[PDB]
Amino acid sequence: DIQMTQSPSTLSASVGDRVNITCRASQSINQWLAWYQQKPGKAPKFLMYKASTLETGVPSRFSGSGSGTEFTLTISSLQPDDFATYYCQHYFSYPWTFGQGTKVEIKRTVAAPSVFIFPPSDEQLKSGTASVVCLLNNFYPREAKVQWKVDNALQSGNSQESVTEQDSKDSTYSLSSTLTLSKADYEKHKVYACEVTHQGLSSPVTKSFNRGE
Amino acid sequence: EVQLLESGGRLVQPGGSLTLSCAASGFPFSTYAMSWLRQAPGKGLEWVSGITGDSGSTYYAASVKGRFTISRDNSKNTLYLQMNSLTADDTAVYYCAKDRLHSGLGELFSYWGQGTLVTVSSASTKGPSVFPLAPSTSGGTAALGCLVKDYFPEPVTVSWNSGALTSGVHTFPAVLQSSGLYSLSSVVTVPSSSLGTQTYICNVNHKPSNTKVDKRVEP
Amino acid sequence: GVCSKAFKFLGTPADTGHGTVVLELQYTGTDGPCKVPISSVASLNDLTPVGRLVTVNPFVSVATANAKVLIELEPPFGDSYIVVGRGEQQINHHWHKS
Repeated sequence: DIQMTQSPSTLSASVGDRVNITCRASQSINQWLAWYQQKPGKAPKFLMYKASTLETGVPSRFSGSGSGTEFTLTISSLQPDDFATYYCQHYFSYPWTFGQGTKVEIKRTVAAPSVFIFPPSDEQLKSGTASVVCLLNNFYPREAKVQWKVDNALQSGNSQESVTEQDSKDSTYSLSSTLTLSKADYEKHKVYACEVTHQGLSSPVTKSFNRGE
Repeated sequence: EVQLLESGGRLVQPGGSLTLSCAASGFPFSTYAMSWLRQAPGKGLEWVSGITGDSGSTYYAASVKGRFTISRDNSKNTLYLQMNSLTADDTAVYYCAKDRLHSGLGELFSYWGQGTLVTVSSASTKGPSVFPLAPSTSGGTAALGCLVKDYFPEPVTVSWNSGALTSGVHTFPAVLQSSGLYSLSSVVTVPSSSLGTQTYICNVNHKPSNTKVDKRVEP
Repeated sequence: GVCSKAFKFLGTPADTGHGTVVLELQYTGTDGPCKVPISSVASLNDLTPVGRLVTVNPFVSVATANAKVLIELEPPFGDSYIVVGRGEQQINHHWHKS
């Protein structure tokens, strides 16, 4: 079984840059290598075969090279239509194998998030459950830390995060963290807060609330 | 041009069975090799099986040999995938793919369908409960949303004002809670001055459970 | 089943003088006994067997690697192609008769 390995797994470039994506093989594959493109929530698109021959309709800014055990896909003028994840695939032996994928991300200026906190809805309270939501909107880059503090104490557990895809308008990210807690444990405390740390912040941003006020 | 439409993906309990179909249009289906591929949520691509078109040769990945069976009905332009002994590691989106050249071995995949979602779990189908996120915040604009919580399985589609609100709207990917139930949130930033004139409702749609809940958001 | 591994051409398709062509193929894979996918076609987009195969149903008899097999084919007069294999590694050899 040939194992395919792509490097890097993530590169951040601007519109107009020239980008290389490497894909290596464990064995020797003469030129039986293909390239695929996939945007989020969408099916893959066949881009190249033979490691250099473009599929019909693919823009000429895409090109490929490499033979034997190392291959590179090249995007000579990165367009917004090209930011996606790219997979390489071999067709040398029976078990067709894909690479890990490589996400090409839009690079932009650093932007601090806007942190919003939501107390549990009184409708959910009637179900015996209380969920606290901490929203981080339109920040760049993607790396960000959320810290739940109950009565200014480091609470850990029952907290899950979710990050949107890179926006197609302003190329930023958004984060959603939910602190799900039973109504019994929820009423046993007063202060609920999330402390947000981001690159564009010179100091942490804590959004808090008290039960009732 | 070419269209590959997959159907049959659903929720099944471990050890169960399921058959996938793929109706094809736009090319001489009889002379092109077809393939099934799968992609686990948030993971890489994986080849599953292929068939020659003449039904003279079939190929299977190592993890599915003896478990899966690929077939095709050329008179109906339909590809089939019989799946048995489904484990939890079979939970993935299964894609239908057309070979580049005719009379081939499925060596590569020149066109893909949108794929169908197959979920292998012991959990049962449950609709969600849509709880509101009241816009109390005050960063740049009014931040409000809805919380589609405790549903199973995927997927769920959320719209705002029946589609009349798309500027500055973020629907987050669902997270798998420890209880085996998914949960997501859909927020939208709107001018805080419009908190006394604009009515907001989320159009939550859970097709696996036949659910359609509209929740009014107010401060 | 059919041999799904690629073949290597040990010698160029030769002329016997009997109106037929002869080519010796080496089978790389070790997939056991399998049928040899060889056919004579008029073009590369419609694999209509316009040439009769003299060697009755060529076969890879042994289950080992690097097994050579001799195949005899009668191509039609004029332009023709000799196709060996399937998929992307399918080798097409243009032949011309009389």
